[PDB]
Amino acid sequence: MTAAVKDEISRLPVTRTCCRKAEVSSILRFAGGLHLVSGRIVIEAELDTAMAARRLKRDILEIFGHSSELIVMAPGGLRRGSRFVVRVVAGGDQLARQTGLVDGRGRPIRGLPPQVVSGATCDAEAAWRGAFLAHGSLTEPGRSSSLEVTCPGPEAALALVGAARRLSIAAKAREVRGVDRVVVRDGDAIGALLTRLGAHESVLAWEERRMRRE
Amino acid sequence: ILKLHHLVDDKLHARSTGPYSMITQQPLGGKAQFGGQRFGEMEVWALEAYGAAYALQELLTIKSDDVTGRVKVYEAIVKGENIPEPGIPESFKVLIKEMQSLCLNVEVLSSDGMSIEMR
Amino acid sequence: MTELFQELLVEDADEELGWQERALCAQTDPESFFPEKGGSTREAKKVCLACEVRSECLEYALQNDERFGIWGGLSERERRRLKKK
Amino acid sequence: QKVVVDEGDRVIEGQVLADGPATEDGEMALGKNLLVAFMPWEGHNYEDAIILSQRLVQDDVLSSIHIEEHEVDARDTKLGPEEITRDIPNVSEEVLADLDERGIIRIGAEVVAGDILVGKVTPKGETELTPEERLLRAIFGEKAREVRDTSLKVPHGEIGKIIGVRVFDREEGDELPPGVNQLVRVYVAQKRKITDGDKLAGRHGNKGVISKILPIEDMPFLEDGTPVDIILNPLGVPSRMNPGQ
Amino acid sequence: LIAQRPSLTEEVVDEFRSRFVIEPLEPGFGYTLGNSLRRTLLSSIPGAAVTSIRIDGVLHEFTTVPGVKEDVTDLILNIKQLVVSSEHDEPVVMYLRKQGPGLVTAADIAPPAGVEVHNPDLVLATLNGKGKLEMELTVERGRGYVSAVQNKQVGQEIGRIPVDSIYSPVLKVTYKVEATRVEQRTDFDKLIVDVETKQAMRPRDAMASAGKTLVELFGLARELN
Amino acid sequence: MLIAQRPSLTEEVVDEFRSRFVIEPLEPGFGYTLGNSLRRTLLSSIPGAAVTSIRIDGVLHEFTTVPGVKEDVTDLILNIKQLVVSSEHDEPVVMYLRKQGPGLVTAADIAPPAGVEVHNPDLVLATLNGKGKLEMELTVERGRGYVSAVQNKQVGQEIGRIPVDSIYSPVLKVTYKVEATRVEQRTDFDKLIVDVETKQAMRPRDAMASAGKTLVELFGLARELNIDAEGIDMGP
Amino acid sequence: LSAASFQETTRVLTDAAINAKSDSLIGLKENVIIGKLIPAGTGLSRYRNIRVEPTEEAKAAM
Amino acid sequence: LTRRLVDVSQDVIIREEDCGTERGLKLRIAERGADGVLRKTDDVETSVYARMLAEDVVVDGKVIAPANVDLGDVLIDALVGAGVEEVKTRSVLTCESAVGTCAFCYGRSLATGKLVDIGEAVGIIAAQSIGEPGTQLTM
Amino acid sequence: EGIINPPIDELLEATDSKYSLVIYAAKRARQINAYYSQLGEGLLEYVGPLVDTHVHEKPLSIALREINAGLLTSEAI
Amino acid sequence: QLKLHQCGLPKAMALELFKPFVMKRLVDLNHAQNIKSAKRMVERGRTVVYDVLEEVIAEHPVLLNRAPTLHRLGIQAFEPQLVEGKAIQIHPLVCTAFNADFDGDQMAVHLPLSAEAQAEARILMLSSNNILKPADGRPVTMPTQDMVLGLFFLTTDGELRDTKGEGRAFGSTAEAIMAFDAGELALQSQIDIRFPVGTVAPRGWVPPVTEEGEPEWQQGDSFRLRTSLGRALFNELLPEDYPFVDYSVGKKQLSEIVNDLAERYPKVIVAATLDNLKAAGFYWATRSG
Ligand code: SF4
Ligand SMILES: [Mg+2]
Ligand SMILES: [Zn+2]
Repeated sequence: MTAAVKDEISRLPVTRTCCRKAEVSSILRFAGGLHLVSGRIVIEAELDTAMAARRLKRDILEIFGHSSELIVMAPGGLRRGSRFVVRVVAGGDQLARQTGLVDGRGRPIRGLPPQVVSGATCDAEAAWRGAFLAHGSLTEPGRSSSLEVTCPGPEAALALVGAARRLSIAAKAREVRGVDRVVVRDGDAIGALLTRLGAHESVLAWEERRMRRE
Repeated sequence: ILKLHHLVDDKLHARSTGPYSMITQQPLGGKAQFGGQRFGEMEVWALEAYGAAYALQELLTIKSDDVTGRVKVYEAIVKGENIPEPGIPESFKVLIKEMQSLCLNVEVLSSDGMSIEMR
Repeated sequence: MTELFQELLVEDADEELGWQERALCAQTDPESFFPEKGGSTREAKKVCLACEVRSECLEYALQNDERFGIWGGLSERERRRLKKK
Repeated sequence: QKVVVDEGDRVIEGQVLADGPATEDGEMALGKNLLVAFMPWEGHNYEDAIILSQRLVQDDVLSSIHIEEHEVDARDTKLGPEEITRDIPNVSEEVLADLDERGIIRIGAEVVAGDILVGKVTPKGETELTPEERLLRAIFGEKAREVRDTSLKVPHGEIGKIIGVRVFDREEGDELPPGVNQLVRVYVAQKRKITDGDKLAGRHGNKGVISKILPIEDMPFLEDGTPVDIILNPLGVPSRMNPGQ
Repeated sequence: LIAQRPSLTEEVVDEFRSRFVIEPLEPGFGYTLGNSLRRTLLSSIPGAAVTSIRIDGVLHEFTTVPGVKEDVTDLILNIKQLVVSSEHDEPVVMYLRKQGPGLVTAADIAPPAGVEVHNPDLVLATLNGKGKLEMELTVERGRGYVSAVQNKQVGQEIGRIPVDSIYSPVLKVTYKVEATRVEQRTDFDKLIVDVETKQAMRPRDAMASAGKTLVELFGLARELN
Repeated sequence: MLIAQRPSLTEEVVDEFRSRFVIEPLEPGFGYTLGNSLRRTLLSSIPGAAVTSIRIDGVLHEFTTVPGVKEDVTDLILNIKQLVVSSEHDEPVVMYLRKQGPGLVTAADIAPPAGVEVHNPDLVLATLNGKGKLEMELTVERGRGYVSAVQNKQVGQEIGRIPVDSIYSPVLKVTYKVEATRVEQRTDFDKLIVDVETKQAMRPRDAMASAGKTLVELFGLARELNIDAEGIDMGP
Repeated sequence: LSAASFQETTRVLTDAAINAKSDSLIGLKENVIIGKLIPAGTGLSRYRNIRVEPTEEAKAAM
Repeated sequence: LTRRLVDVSQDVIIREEDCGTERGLKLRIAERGADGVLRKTDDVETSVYARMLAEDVVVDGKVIAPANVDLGDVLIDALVGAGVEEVKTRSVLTCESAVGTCAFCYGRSLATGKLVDIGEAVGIIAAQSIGEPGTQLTM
Repeated sequence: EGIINPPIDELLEATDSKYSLVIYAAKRARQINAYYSQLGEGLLEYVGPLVDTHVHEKPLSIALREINAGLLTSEAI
Repeated sequence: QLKLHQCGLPKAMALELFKPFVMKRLVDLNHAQNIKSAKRMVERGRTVVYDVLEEVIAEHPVLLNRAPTLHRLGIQAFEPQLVEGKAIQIHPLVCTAFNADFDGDQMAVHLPLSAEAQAEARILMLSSNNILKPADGRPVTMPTQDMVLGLFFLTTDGELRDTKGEGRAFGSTAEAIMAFDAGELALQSQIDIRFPVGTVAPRGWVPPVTEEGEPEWQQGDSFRLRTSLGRALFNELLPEDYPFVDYSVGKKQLSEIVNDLAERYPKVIVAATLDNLKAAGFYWATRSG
């Protein structure tokens, strides 16, 4: 359902440096976290996609200059979902401070880094791409996909809504059962958004499926 | 054993950009300012003997006299791109003006015999 | 969880320009704070509710007297009545 | 100048009561007595270089105090007189923390390159501003104070304490030159220990720059365990024809 | 083929000087062990020392106080030789108060419970009839030498004067490798290490600390399997 | 106190019997504190076995030449020296070399008794020509380090017993050096590189382990003076 | 130009003015003075007129 | 002195590979001794080494040394053994190059032990080499 | 490793002299740097690098490596 | 400790020369938001700035010069590395080229910018490519003092020395070193040493050991040579293909050997051999007595 979509997004080549930085920051913020162990900060990011973890590791090594481990052992323990976990221990504090998770010698930033916000539209769509790669789903249970992506806390969700607005694409933040996400319902916005992210074959398949079924 | 008044603290200085002189636009000299190290005749002869033409050209033009080239070089370095081509030093223009003030009709020609006017 | 022991003890900046840098809305869509047409003023109010420099933002806004947007978790007429009271 | 006599001692005419800059008990003393061995050591004293010990840094055997003085004056200009004040136009209060009520740095306060010693402001007058800066000012609503800052800052690569400040005011009967309204001098002192790159010498024309400072535990030591304090190269003695050393 | 193993015995020359005899070692092996022990003793023996002072009416080192015969800079050099021993992990404070004429001997320092000053005959300053010395000293723990710019804290007051710290209980170490030809039908050695400490600990404790430091490195060497 | 940065040891293998160990990051100093001691204990503090004397039949202590053998006596002694053997009996034990006829006499033709083994039977000892005979007796015993030729114990004991130098230590060559390693924090931290080359019997790793054990015991000897003495603790 | 920069500048200049001499800029000193590439070493036209492109195989591989 | 020397001979640079000239200097080697046995001359390391041969040397109807060779120590030893005294080498003093000089007549470059390149600046090197040791000559 | 590599003799085996090698390597380095600078744009101009590089490697080192490997040609215009 | 192509710069000088490059790099890694903050951070001397400087400075040659520049070897290109202090570290071998003494001399450092300038300073002016002197062609980059002494003490005859051994035969150089460690052998006593197949026999070496029906090759044959341990140790510094030296090495012999190496071998091997000779010379000069 979404495996092909995320594969296509991961396989998309990227050139501009700022967009790569924004994508890395988004994925780290959404599907990543920090742990203060043995007196040092270690960054752990959990992905459930084959190529996405490699892409994130390569981006870190290239732009931020750091090394990762890329372990395949499942934190869930099932070992069937291939819950990849990429780790950064050497220079973890520097990576955290220079990627936007923590700034001002203070608490972790709830929303997306200020650098990602108030940037070019390319960086906004790159941040949305990273958010979709990290977490999200494409359900199509009934009449609409419900292209929902969950976020930690209202701040990240509303920041994603704001970023989507800059693309002239409708979006809506929602909260249920204490967990909040951003969703877009109408088919036209879904198609335009998926086209902008870079996926092509999945966009077509969805287009014909919707037109034939509806 | 005695301790001489030649401490290294007062001997070290370095520069990348600083004040410039008024008449000729070369870097200022000394250590109270930032100051630039001199590149005299003998060093020019050494570089000529090596066969290094591009290094000599950049030392003599975009580091001392090329007024519009210094800022362009700094911008190119900061933005991470190719260093531009050197121009024509200001000292040569000052020399031409000084000779012209002596009623000497100096003029630089092109491949054909037409003056360039030096801007 | 990932709280870094409340900012931890590893810091090298030791320099702060002002209370602008501690603004939470900077991590958030600026446009939502200036409701055009009719708009709404509750989601951004909730966002401001968690701001750590809400008092400073309100004080600066009142002193400079901006008559647009929502500052310190309050909108234009709340500021106006506070000024008139 | 140190003191030599005691509270009860009797002094005759011409006797010494206080030493000088480089005298010890009334007789010249320009250096120190160091235990020296002549031998080439691993190439660290190659071609006139010198190897020292760490004991000469621990015990301040070759430490010296150096002092420097900085001057700044406030005078008259076309657009009124310059002023020495603490109200620098646009700087954080953290910079203006050690300054006194008169805008002059406080005695006993350590400084590093970039700090301001005297806060001075000179009026500049109305000037035209580029459109971008005008738009920035409009956004931030700031106002040009009409005065720029010309404070006195310590040079690059300088450090030390503050020993004293001396201020002359033209209106206080001081004989300042014509056109100068106020003057101030600040004295900065620091103690320097011996470090490599410094030049040492003896009384027989044998000089050299310290190029190494070894720990105490890896200097050659005599049969009873006394390390040597300085290692010199024998090759320099015979060719230079100074067997006096 | 030789079954005899080394052994170490102690001899006391005086209160603070000892001679340790190790024998019978393999030939050509005494010098290396002696030098390893000497380096460890002269490098990595922990102690304590004064790391800062502040006087009542002083702002910096380059000044003098009324009623004393010496500058502050020439008093820092006198208190740098204090041989103190502390048992507290955190910094501790001591007070020195003297009034009237005489000598401010190191015994006049009143230390809290936990620390001690071991040379109570050191002469710090001399006071005349119109001088009073009120000074506060700070004591910490460590090993080696700290150059008084590591002792500078972030929130230093104008009145706090950092001072060089020398944590080293050992004073002079040497060794002699007697080629005694210990009668074992072959050649052997006899190492004799002479240790003198500066009246802060006894040489046995210094040797024990050196051995404890040296055993760990060869411990991580032997775990190679 | 606390070390605050635990040094670690790593190995590299060059040949079957050559290794390069790196210990880093050591504190300032401490590169020469345990470098020369490591070298000395590796070279002369590890047991082994070796030949001590020979008795070639028909040749006295004169080394003019060996009849029937192409190589001279010095070459024979040098060839014998390169032999690597292992033993178990404290007393010296004698084995017989009985090769005969033209051809090549190698170490594979020896007849060691029980408890003694030869770890390189393919070693070349000499060449025989003209239907010559080579009869030899080799005495092997245990020891430590390198001991030069034990001179005549008894002048009148016999005529032909030639003593030889004995190389007991499995380790043949050792070297070391120290360098600066740290970049991030203050530099001058030491890194120690030790190059080890042993013979065919033992591996460098075992030699390093034995050296570590010996030095640990030797310095625990001194540590026993006062067990409750504060040193440089390490943690893990 | 070179003669003037060597020594006796006044005499050289007043002799060159009358003859209306023209300098062709072939030496090293003149090119150094006016600030261009000396005609020696890497400043020759034999070396500086070239074209650098990858081989077809190298481009195909990547 | 060095300033003057550099100025007189600044515009001397190599500009060819070979001028084809057959002219050369007659340089002597292997001065005859009083014993009747040829012995290599003392000043040959700075007179004939690093210098090509203008014309081929023929002795006993052979080619002892082919033309245009570096003329190192091996060739000189062979020539002395064969019984030769004078050789016609190539020098800048007899160069017919229409443009400047040529690499073959100059010879080997002493600073790199290979034939001088077509862009080398030999005049400045000569001036510097002559002028550098002037601070050791007693005045 | 560093300025020493690749060995100068191996490079000179691929060219005529040092003077031509300087220009050849410098031109290739300028091409690589120009390609890197305008990588953000979607452009078809300049090519390379043709070898495996590091995170931030000087373009001159890469140019010399390609020259040594024999992945370039020089013509006369 | 430096190599022939390296120099040590104080970090203050390095940070001042490389200010624009450092600013660009630490804006690129996101350590700074813009140029203004990057310049402020560089000027105030933070911690990350030096970590970035130590990697921007890599593979960027600098031209070192000493006035007066009497010949073209007075300017040379070195690879810089950061050191702690305020004085420049210079290799001991290049001093004779600069005519540099360590009695308080000063030197100047220049930084090439463009790709052509870097290519020239890296291919034409490099320090490990200028062994020979342009005036006469004899090497100037050669061990001069305290290294000639060490190599002379190592390789010399025991006329009045206390030569222990003097008749022993060893199966290798390792065994000779093991005997030397114990007080059994001298560095100058004459002994017979057997060498492996790889070594090349000395030039001359008129006898391949007399035999009948068994030849020998110039390389790949084990031979016994009567020499001192010092010469055996000295021959481990020269390349693998160089013939055994076997004679006392003063300063003329060392000049001959260095000239032969420069004439017959590539430049990297010559530089490595010079570094080996320097290290051995210092080591054995300290213990010379
Ligand atoms: S209170 Fe002010 S600073 Fe804080 S989030 Fe609201 S608008 Fe921003
Ligand atoms: Mg000198
Ligand atoms: Zn010609």
